[PDB]
Order: sequence, then structure tokens, then C-alpha cells
Amino acid sequence: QGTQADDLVSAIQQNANHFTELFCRAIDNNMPLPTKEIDYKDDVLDVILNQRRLRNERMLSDRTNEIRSENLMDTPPSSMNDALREVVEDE
Amino acid sequence: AAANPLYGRYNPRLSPLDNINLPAALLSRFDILFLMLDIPSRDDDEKLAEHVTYVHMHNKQPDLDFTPVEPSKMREYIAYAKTKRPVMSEAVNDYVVQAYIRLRQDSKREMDSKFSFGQATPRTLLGIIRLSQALAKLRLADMVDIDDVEEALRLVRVSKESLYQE
Amino acid sequence: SFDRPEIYSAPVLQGESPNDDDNTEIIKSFKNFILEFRLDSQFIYRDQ
Amino acid sequence: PLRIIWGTNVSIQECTTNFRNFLMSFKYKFRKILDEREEFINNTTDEELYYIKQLNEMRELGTSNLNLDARNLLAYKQTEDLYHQLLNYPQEVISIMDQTIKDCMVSLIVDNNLDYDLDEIETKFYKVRPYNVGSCKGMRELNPNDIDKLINLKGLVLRSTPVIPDMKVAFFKCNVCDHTMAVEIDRGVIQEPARCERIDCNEPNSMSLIHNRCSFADKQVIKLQETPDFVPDGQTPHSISLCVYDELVDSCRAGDRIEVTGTFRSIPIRANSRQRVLKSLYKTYVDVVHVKKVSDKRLDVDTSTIEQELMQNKVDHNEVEEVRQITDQDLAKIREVAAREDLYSLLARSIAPSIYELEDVKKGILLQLFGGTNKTFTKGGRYRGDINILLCGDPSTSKSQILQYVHKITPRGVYTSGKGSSAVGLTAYITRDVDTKQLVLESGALVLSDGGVCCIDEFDKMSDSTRSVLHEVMEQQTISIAKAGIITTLNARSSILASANPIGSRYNPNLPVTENIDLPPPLLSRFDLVYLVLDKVDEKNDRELAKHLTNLYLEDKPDDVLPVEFLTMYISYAKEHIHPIITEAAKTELVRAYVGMRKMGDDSEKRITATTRQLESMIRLAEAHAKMKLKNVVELEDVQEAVRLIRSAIKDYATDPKTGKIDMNLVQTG
Ligand SMILES: Nc1ncnc2c1ncn2[C@@H]1O[C@H](COP(=O)(O)OP(=O)(O)OP(O)(O)=S)[C@@H](O)[C@H]1O
Ligand SMILES: [Mg+2]
Ligand SMILES: [Zn+2]
Repeated sequence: QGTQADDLVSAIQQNANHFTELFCRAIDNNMPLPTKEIDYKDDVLDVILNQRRLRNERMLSDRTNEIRSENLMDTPPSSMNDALREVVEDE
Repeated sequence: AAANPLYGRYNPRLSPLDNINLPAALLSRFDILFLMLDIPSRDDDEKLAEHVTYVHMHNKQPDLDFTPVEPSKMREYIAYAKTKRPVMSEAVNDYVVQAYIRLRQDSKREMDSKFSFGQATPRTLLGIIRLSQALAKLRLADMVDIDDVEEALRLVRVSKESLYQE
Repeated sequence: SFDRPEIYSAPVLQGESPNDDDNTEIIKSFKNFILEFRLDSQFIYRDQ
Repeated sequence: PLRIIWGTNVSIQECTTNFRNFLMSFKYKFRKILDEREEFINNTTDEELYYIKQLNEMRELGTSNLNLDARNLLAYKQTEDLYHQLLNYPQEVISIMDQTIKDCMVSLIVDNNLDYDLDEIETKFYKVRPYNVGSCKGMRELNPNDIDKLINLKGLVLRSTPVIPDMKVAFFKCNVCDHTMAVEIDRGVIQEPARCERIDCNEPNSMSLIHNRCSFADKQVIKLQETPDFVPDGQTPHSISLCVYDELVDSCRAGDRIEVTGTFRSIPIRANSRQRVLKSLYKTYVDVVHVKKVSDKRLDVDTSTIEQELMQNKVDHNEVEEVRQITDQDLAKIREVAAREDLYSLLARSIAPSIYELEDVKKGILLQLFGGTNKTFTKGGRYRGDINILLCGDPSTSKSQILQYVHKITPRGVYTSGKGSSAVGLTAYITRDVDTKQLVLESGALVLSDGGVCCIDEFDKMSDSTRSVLHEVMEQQTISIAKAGIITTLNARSSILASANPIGSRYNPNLPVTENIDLPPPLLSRFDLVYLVLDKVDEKNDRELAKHLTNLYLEDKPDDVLPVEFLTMYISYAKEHIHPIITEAAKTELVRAYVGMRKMGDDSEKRITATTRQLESMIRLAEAHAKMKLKNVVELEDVQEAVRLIRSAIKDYATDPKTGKIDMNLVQTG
């Protein structure tokens, strides 16, 4: 196509150990949602992972609600949401 | 298993059981035992020498009339053959039973003679059944045919009687 | 030639009931004092 | 809404209600429908509430244990989820089951207004033992995602460690004021007090642990040799370590084939004794929940070998069943089979249906399975009715298959090969434990075979030094070890079933019997039966043999023969409840037969001479024949059948008393 692309294959062949978690981070960045719901015929590690993801979502929602209910400045909605998300994800 | 006779060379003076220094039980456990005799002749040694010299010169088999099958191809075909589990119908069972009966009577008759390769055994019956099932597996059929048992009995006969009688 | 292993934590259970003399509860009460104190009508400490 | 235990999908309320409904409303006809068995449903047993009556008889007997079949949870519709929750999370679901079993025990007398007091029931701690949790996949095919799951395993017990005290409550005493506290263990950790609990005495480091006042519990470690149903390519068998607790301690003995269902566990192991540093690779073991020592495919264990063990089972209230419970219907079926005229041929025919003819061989195998009577002298002597059978013959006579069938049918035998066994490996040896790094005792093949049948294939290939061990086993049913760490007499009440070939690997009529057998006289005389199983070439015999081995290949899964379950329970009942005795009419026959054989032995080694052990073998065979027909006394026809079996085993009718040779075409009938 003419665009410039780095030699990812040689970089993998030289330093594959770092590229393992690089691929893992990229895969977790765009992970599709499961079509089938979880059930009783499902693995124990899988239900643990589902509970961990739901628990993380509950932490994020609860901290967002507490910080928004504090109402520090009482005042740009999108920038406010971005800053609140960043402070929630860092705290 | 690969083995030599008692003196290292087959001699027709003694019985086949004598120079196959091998107990009757462990002999009966082998389904097929081949006597591989090195009988000299003017014609066969010519063709053997031509074959061996061609292999040594060209690093390949002599005959160009057939393409030999690659080991991976043989392996996958043998796996797919091993997936099969052939069975036997009443007629082929009856033929196997008759062949077993005649084999045991022949082994009774040749026991006193010097041409004995042993005494016929139910393990020989089971070996015939297993060779027939393997031959049916090569044909990729769920049934064992009459020709499979024909080939099995022919193989048992040519293993011992054919080369020794010549 | 491996790295230093890292240790992290995640809140799951309620745990033991909080006590007033605990440092975390004193910090939380002080934080609520800063955020929620009103002199007349304004959060003077929050604005300060 | 509804609460779920973290890490699981289990609700205490939902599981409690589901299991309570299951216990109140289960019928064994559900298990019949689930196993696709509609024609076997009967009104009087299947339609009765199974766990209701089981909990009732649990209340009457003082039993505190419920044996729960996990397949029954799949039989019920509402507990099909709970079944999976039992397999994935045994640790809390079992506790839920115990709590609701206690609730059900309260409810059965609260609702129905029984006279039992509630205090005794609510003081008791009821616990459940799930079993039959699924397919018996191997230990080495399991994965770290299977940790803390319910697993079912086959195995043979090799050894067990002594009773180990694991400390549950800790007792600490003050040095200065003698104030004591008791602290419970919490997940394997005990909190020792830094300061004295007293208000008056608060001295630091004044609390010392008194090891004998603190309470302990029983913990035992059993090394189990696993026998998987499926074995992968080139998998070599291994030994697992399984931990039993409390009541289950000393319920498994060395050499028994058992069905262990338990929890797959993993712990880290310390690299050094002085350091608390643990290893990253974990050690796996099975935390045992239930042990099943009874299979319907094989015979039950001999009750004469475990009498004090049954008494200790009653004392400890371990209540793991050792023998099958015989009902009334199957008992009546046992009697009506025992009254049949051709019962002897029927039972001998039902031994090995895939093995054609060998009727006298099967009759002898049957009598060895039944056994003679065991007599315990009040002075201190002991006579064991163990029949030893040698099968010498031509190759391919289905004798190795007879050994395989007997090894599968016996409770605790061991199958060995000639010269693949050693004298040390048959009796006892010293080994190194992988866990304790200590010298431990481990039982050899003959001791492991006590109470069962030791099958020895290729008995002629065994060396004479190894062959010298069997003498004491066949004469006194013991092995007297005087070695570096062992000076004791070990009971090996094992029946020897051996297979052998002649010297020339085929029987030679020109040679006599004794030269063909090629066993020394002090060894061969200990055998109760010596079978000369010869391959005679015939028309009709070869035809029928070919047909018999050829109909096996008609289908992928291949007169009247009894099922193996009924045959095993018949032999178990006859061994347990029938002890025939010799009468004077049997005595006269026995004496006359012995003197007749001794007079026949006067003619001129080449022939098998009569022996005092042949008289004892006649007694044991007559007792086994009488035990077969459920008679409490040995009659004269029992002695005649014993003599007939002994004479026909060695083919005394075919042989010439003078020369000692055996003809083929003349007297023998194939
Ligand atoms: N009378 C028979 N009834 C049933 N199966 C038989 C009979 N005779 C031979 N066979 C079968 O033929 C095969 C021969 O193996 P085995 O008889 O077990 O060997 P063996 O009799 O112990 O003699 P060895 O091994 O040389 S000591 C097995 O598959 C047997 O099941
Ligand atoms: Mg054999
Ligand atoms: Zn004190």
C-alpha cells in the first residue's frame, strides 16, 4: 500500500519475552463481550474472573458516584467527566 | 523380532523346529514368522545386484514404474486405517473355522515328519483373525471379506512352507 | 536475571468493623470535616 | 436480592432449599429413569422415599453419616445445578449439606412428634459423604484448574503412616500465675498470646504451650497405587498420597482395591527445615471424603481375616462398609439358586464364559474361590482352608486368561510373573519415603495378597531362590521374617494359583508326569490340585473351540450363566455364613481314599506319590464343595467329588500306574 511499517517480526524474534505482555495488553484493550451468559456448567477460574471484572466495575461506579456527590467546584461537561474518570482510575 | 538360526545358517538336514532354537510357547506367540533364506541362484542374484548397484549409484530406487509413497502419507493412511474396526459375518467365520480345522489336521499329520514348523494352535486362529482384520482395515471397510482371509492364509503359508519347500 | 516481584491489593470483603481509634477512620472523619463544614452558608475550608 | 459466596456461584439459602427438597422428595426410580432403565422399576422399593427412610434408620442406629450418590443429584431436576456445585466447590457445599441434614433430622421428629429427644440429635455433628462424583479421570490428566474439586479415583493401597496428631485446640499456660487459655486453630494457624489475659497478671512472654493438655485430631497418610481406566501412551504407574481424617483413619489396609472420592488439594512445601521459604512448585494430594471398599464385580473381603478390624470399626464409628448388605429378596434368590440340581455345573460354567470348556479346571477354580473352612484351635493352633492350584500345560490353553479372571474376581490378590518377582519383593522390604525421608516398611506381593489369591504366571520360569518363599505360605499361611529391622511373623493367608509349562514348552507323552512338570517334590506336594491341561487335536473339539473364539468377533461389544454380580454375592454369602464340618461318613471315605492312593503309590520319581497333604487337600476340597451347596456339614458325596476332581486334574485315569506315562488317543476325551 506504500505506508511505512516497522519490522515487528524481527523485534519479536529478538525480544519475544516483552512482546508477550505487549500482545496481552493489546488483546485486553479490545476484548469482545461474551455472547453467552455464565452458567453452572462453567469453570471455577472463569467465574472468579467474571466476579473480578464485575467487582472492578462496581469500584469504578461507586468511586465515580462518591466523587460526583462531593461536588468540589459546583460548576465543560466532557472535560469534567474526563478529569473525574482520570482521578477515579488513579485513586 | 529379527533373528538368526541356531548355527547362524539354515541347514536342510535338521527340522525347521530344530534350527529355529525357539521355545514352543514364544513361537506360538508370534503370529507370523518368516524364514528368510539366502538361497543362491543365477537369476535372482543378477536382479539383486542390479538393484543394489542402482541404489548405490543414483541414491534412489531403481524401478521408475511406480512412485513410492512418502512416510508421512503412509503414516496418515495407516492412522485412518487404524480408525476402522471391521467385523466378521457368519460365512467368513465358517471359512475361518474350516481353515483352522484343516490347519490343525495338517499339523497333526506333519508332526512326526521332518517338515514340521510346530503344532497348530488357537493362537494361530487368532493370528488369522487379526491379519484378516488388518487387511480389512487397509481396505477401509467395516466388514472382513473372504479375500482378506484368503490373503491371511496365503501369508501364513508363504511365511514358512513356500520358501522351505523350494 | 528476573525482575522484582510486585505486590498489589484489591478490596473485596467488608472485613472487621471499623473502630473510632483507627487511623483510617480518623482520616475519613477529618476529610468529611474539611469537605462538609459550613460556617454560615459556605464550605469555608473547601474554598480555602 | 440473593447473596453469593465470593469466588463461587453458591448461595447458602438456595443450596439449602434445593438439597432439603431433594432429601424430602427423592425416589430411586428417578435413578432408574436417569440410567435409562425403565423395565427394572419396581413398586415396593423404588417408589419409597429413599433418603427419608435412610435418615430414619440413621436416627435409630445412632449413625451420624449420610452416604450420598452424586448421580442421584443428576436424577433430580432441581439439584442438577447443585451437582455441579458439589463438584466445583465441595468445601462449602458439603457444609451446607451437613447443616441441612441436621435440619432434616430435627424436622423428622418435630413434624412427626417422635419420642426421641432433640438434645442428642442437635448435639451430634452430622456430616455427609458424597461418592460417585463422575468419571475416573487420571491424576496425571488433571490440571491446576481442578484444585479443590471433587475427584473419584481407583487404587491399591501400598502402605499407611501411623496415626498422626494434628492440633486443633491449643492450650497455653502462664508461668507466674498459672492462668490458661485455649485458642482454636484457624486455617492451620494458631495465635499464641503475647501477653497474659489476666487483668492482675499482664506479664509479657509468660504464656507457654503445654503440648499434652491441648486437643488433637487423627490424621493419616496413605500411599495409593492408582489404576486408571484409561492409560495414555507409555504412562508408567505412580503412587499418590491421600490424607484421611478423624473416623476414616485406619479404614484402609495395605493391599486393598478401593474407590476414593475426595478433594484435589495443593500445598507449598518448605525448602529447608530452618527457613520459612516455600517452593513455587506445589505438592498435590487428595483430601479424602469417602472410601468405597466394595465392588459388585469382585468378591467381598474374607471376614475371618478382619474380625478385630470389624470390632475396631464398630468402636471408632468409622462405619465404612466392608461387605455387601444382603437384602431378603436376593437372599431368597441365593437359596433358590442353591437348590438347583445342576448348581455345580452352573457355577463352574459362569466363571469364565469367554473361556470354552475346561470344566474341571473351572470347578477347581470355583472351589478355590469358595475355600475350605477355617478352624481356630482354642490352644492356639490354626488351620486355613486355602486351596492352591497349579495349572501346567501346553501353550494357549486359556490358563493365563483364567489367572486374569481370578485376579479380577478376588478382593485383594496380586498378579505376578515368573522371575519378574523376587524373594524380597514377595515378602517385605525397606523403602525410602519421599515425604518424611525415612526408612519405612512396605509389604511384598504375598503379604499384600493376604485374604485373596496370589496369581503367579510362568511358575516354571521363576528361580528356585524366589520359589523357596512360597513353601511357608502354602504350609502355614505365614511368612516369618528375621531381617535387619523386621523380626516378626506376618499372616499371608493367600491361595496360590500358578501357571506353568513343561520343560520342552509342550507336554511330552514319552516323558512321565513328574519330569514334565519340573517342580521339586517338597513344592509340588503343597498344591491341592495339579491340572495337566493338554491340547489334544480333534475334529469336534477344534470345531467348537473355533466357533467359540470366532463368535466373539461378530459384534463390537460381546446355556445359562449367572451374572458376575450374583456369582460374587453368592460366593460371598457362602464364605461368610457357611462353615461345613466333617462327619463320620465323610471320615471313612477320606481315610479309605487316602489308603487307596497310598497303596496305588506302592508300584514303582516317575509318578506322583501320595502325600499327607493330599489328605488335607481332599478335606479342604470337600469342605469347599459343601460350602458351595450351603450345607453346614460335609457328606460322603462331597468327599467323592473332591477325590474325582483330584484324580481328573492330574488325569490319573489316562496315565499308566506302572510306567507313569500318559496316552493321548486311548483314554483321553476332549
Ligand atoms: N480353550 C480355550 N478357551 C478360550 N480361549 C482359549 C482357549 N484356548 C486358547 N484360548 C485363547 O487363545 C489365546 C492363548 O493365550 P493363553 O491361552 O492365555 O496362553 P497360555 O494358555 O497361558 O499358554 P502360555 O502363555 O504359552 S503359558 C488367548 O487369547 C486365549 O483366550
Ligand atoms: Mg500364558
Ligand atoms: Zn499471668
